[PDB]
Amino acid sequence: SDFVVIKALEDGVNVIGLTRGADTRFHHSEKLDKGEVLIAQFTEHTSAIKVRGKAYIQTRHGVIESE
Amino acid sequence: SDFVVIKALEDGVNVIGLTRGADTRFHHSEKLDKGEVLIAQFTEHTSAIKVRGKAYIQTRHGVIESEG
Amino acid sequence: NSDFVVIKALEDGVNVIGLTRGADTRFHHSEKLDKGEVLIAQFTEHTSAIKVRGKAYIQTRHGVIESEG
Amino acid sequence: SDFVVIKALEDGVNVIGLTRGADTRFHHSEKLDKGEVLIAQFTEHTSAIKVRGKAYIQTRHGVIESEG
Amino acid sequence: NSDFVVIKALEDGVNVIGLTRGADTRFHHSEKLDKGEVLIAQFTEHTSAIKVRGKAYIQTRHGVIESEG
Amino acid sequence: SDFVVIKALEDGVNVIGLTRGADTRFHHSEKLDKGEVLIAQFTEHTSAIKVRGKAYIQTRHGVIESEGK
Amino acid sequence: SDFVVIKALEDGVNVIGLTRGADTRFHHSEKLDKGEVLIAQFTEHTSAIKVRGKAYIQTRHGVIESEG
Amino acid sequence: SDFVVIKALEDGVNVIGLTRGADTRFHHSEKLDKGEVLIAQFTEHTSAIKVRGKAYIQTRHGVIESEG
Amino acid sequence: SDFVVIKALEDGVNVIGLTRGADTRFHHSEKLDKGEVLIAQFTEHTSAIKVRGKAYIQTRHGVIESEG
Amino acid sequence: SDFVVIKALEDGVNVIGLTRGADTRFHHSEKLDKGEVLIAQFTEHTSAIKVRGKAYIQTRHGVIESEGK
Amino acid sequence: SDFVVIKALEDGVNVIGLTRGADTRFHHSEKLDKGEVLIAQFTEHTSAIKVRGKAYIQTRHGVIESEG
Ligand SMILES: N[C@@H](Cc1c[nH]c2ccccc12)C(=O)O
Ligand SMILES: N[C@@H](Cc1c[nH]c2ccccc12)C(=O)O
Ligand SMILES: N[C@@H](Cc1c[nH]c2ccccc12)C(=O)O
Ligand SMILES: N[C@@H](Cc1c[nH]c2ccccc12)C(=O)O
Ligand SMILES: N[C@@H](Cc1c[nH]c2ccccc12)C(=O)O
Ligand SMILES: N[C@@H](Cc1c[nH]c2ccccc12)C(=O)O
Ligand SMILES: N[C@@H](Cc1c[nH]c2ccccc12)C(=O)O
Ligand SMILES: N[C@@H](Cc1c[nH]c2ccccc12)C(=O)O
Ligand SMILES: N[C@@H](Cc1c[nH]c2ccccc12)C(=O)O
Ligand SMILES: N[C@@H](Cc1c[nH]c2ccccc12)C(=O)O
Ligand SMILES: N[C@@H](Cc1c[nH]c2ccccc12)C(=O)O
Repeated sequence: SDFVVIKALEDGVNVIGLTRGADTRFHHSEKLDKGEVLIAQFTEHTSAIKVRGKAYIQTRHGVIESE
Repeated sequence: SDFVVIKALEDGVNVIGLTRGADTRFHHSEKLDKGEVLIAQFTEHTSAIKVRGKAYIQTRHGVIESEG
Repeated sequence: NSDFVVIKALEDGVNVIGLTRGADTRFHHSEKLDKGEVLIAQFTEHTSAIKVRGKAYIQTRHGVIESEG
Repeated sequence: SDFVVIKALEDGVNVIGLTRGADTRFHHSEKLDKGEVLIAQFTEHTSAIKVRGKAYIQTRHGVIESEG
Repeated sequence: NSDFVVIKALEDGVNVIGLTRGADTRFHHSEKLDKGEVLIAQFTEHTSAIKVRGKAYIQTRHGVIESEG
Repeated sequence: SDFVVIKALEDGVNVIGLTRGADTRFHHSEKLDKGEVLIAQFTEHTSAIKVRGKAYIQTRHGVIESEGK
Repeated sequence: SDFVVIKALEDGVNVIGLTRGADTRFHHSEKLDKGEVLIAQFTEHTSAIKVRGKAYIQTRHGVIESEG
Repeated sequence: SDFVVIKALEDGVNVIGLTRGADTRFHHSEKLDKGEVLIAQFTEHTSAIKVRGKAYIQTRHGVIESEG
Repeated sequence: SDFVVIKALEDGVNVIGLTRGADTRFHHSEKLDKGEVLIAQFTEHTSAIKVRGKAYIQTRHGVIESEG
Repeated sequence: SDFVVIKALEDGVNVIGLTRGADTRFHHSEKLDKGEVLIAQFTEHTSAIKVRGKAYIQTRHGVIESEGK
Repeated sequence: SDFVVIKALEDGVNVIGLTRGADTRFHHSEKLDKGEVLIAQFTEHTSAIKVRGKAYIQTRHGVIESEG
């Protein structure tokens, strides 16, 4: 199953997981401080991922940056 | 399953999931504020995704941009 | 796990039309896009062909093609 | 499962689906007007596709053009 | 999910002949193409070999080849 | 499943299927005259293919030529 | 299943496994000292990994560096 | 499933199929005259193939040439 | 499964397997003397591998070096 | 399943298949003379292959050459 | 399933299988003299392979050389 790499470029970045299934809501928000990296898969419980805050992101489709 | 990356280039962008199945309707709209990124899969419940508003989108077939 | 098509409307009133899978072929849904909206649409248990009408920039795994209104 | 892209270069381009199975005949003809695009899969019901008329065609093996 | 061949007729009366899969081998269908028409034909449960007669431009996963009439 | 493309470069080329299994024998010989093309799979019944006669051959390993008699 | 390579560039780097499932929490934190390498899979129990401290990281998507 | 192409560069090239299983011996020998081509798979009954005589051979790992 | 290559660049390099499962602990420590090479899979019992000591390592993701 | 290509570069080359399982021993030694090519798979019964004698070898990882005593 | 190629560069090189399973111990040591080549899979019984002595090694990750 595929994954996303997120590197926080500032304190307070949120990596938020969205529920798989008929309904869509946030079930977890992981806080990243500056320089921390999270590598996060899609899973049985998480079919969409939202990033809030400034971070460097890598996926299979290349690099993108949130602000 | 494939996924799409959507980065909102202005406030109020909507990423809209359309129902899988014989019926087609919107089941969810995720609102993105400028500079937020959403990485969203195709799923048992979502077989088409629509984006409204200004955004930079990546998929397996490359970059495309939506404009508001 | 199926393939998908990206459609970006280059004018108002673009229609992305889904054709039914199976022995019966007909249109079952027509999605209206206005200028600059994007639809990323899979082939599905219900949709085995997709017709685009109106001016649009389309990406498939075979590359770019453009429809003209 | 594979698909063919068909872009009509004139009115009345006919995309013809041939039946899968021991018998071969057409079971559907989808006409396209100039500039419309049809992205059609091979399926449980369609194992060969014929294009009549002027059309620009993409498949996994590259581009080909039909002449009407 | 089988492979498919692309056949473009370069003259009228090209024949794309499907041969039967299985222990026995015979022609089960000849699809006749006129000049400029394109047939995209899979290998299937019933067709394990395809013969082209007449002048045609052909694409398969191993490249381009041309039949001559 | 893999296939081979055979284009006859003279009359009377044979494309010969050998039986799959513990027994090996020819079960079919498809005659090609000049300019005809056969695109033939490996199958539940054919696990080896012999070409006799002058032909241009494509497989997934590239181009090979058989030389006639 | 995919894996991530982490080389500690300073002492006390923490590679933290997050639980797979409805619940998300840290179930393990592996401490690496300077110059140690950990190569770590996604698994039945671990569906996200977090690195804290200065490290050089390789994944399928290329190289990235965490900072302390 | 993999296959080899064998082109005979002289008369009487011998393509030898070795039996798959705990035992090894040849179960079939197909002779090729000069210029003939055999395209042969690995199968339930053949798990090694030997070529005797001058032949031009292609496999997934490139070209090799047997000499008589 | 994926495997890692580890070449000891000094004596007493440790290639340590961490248990797969809810619990994470060392189950095995393989000591390599200078110049020895260990080629080691991920497996039913081992879902993370830690290298301590100076070594040259190859993974699908490319080269990395652990240092003493 | 993977296979290795072995071309003998002198008489008397041996390609030795080692048994798959907890037990490791030689179950078969195929003797090759100069110029002959063996294309051998890994199998239910053979999980390692040893080559003794001068030979030119191809595998998915590239060319390697065995040298005889 | 993958394999590794080992060419011995001097006499008495040892290619050592380590047991798959909860337990890790040797199980078999194949001695290669100079110039001999062994091509060995990962298997139900072997999940790690050690090379001791001077040898040229190829894996899917490239060339590496052990030193005695
Ligand atoms: N609960 C939704 C979440 C989702 C995934 N991808 C989306 C795309 C758009 C909107 C919502 C979603 C689902 O599993 O289908
Ligand atoms: N409910 C439709 C939604 C859909 C997916 N792709 C489409 C293409 C065109 C029109 C509708 C669609 C389906 O699951 O098949
Ligand atoms: N209902 C038809 C639709 C179709 C798909 N590809 C086509 C090509 C030509 C004509 C019809 C089709 C099918 O599922 O087979
Ligand atoms: N009914 C035929 C259609 C077909 C597919 N490919 C062909 C090639 C030649 C002739 C007919 C065909 C089949 O399913 O096999
Ligand atoms: N009925 C034969 C047709 C065939 C396929 N490939 C061939 C190659 C040679 C001769 C015959 C064939 C089969 O299914 O096997
Ligand atoms: N009956 C043999 C035919 C064959 C395939 N590949 C071969 C290679 C050599 C000799 C015979 C063969 C089989 O199916 O195994
Ligand atoms: N017992 C843990 C080991 C592990 C794998 N990857 C990790 C990443 C971080 C922390 C622990 C791990 C598991 O199988 O999941
Ligand atoms: N327990 C969560 C952990 C997780 C994986 N990826 C995520 C992305 C965002 C938030 C949480 C996660 C899950 O398996 O789904
Ligand atoms: N009967 C043997 C034939 C064989 C395949 N590859 C080999 C390599 C070496 C020696 C014999 C073999 C087997 O199926 O395993
Ligand atoms: N019987 C052993 C053969 C073997 C394969 N790979 C090896 C590597 C080293 C030593 C022995 C082996 C096994 O199947 O596992
Ligand atoms: N018996 C161990 C062998 C092993 C494979 N990879 C390793 C890495 C480190 C330590 C031991 C191992 C296992 O099957 O898991």
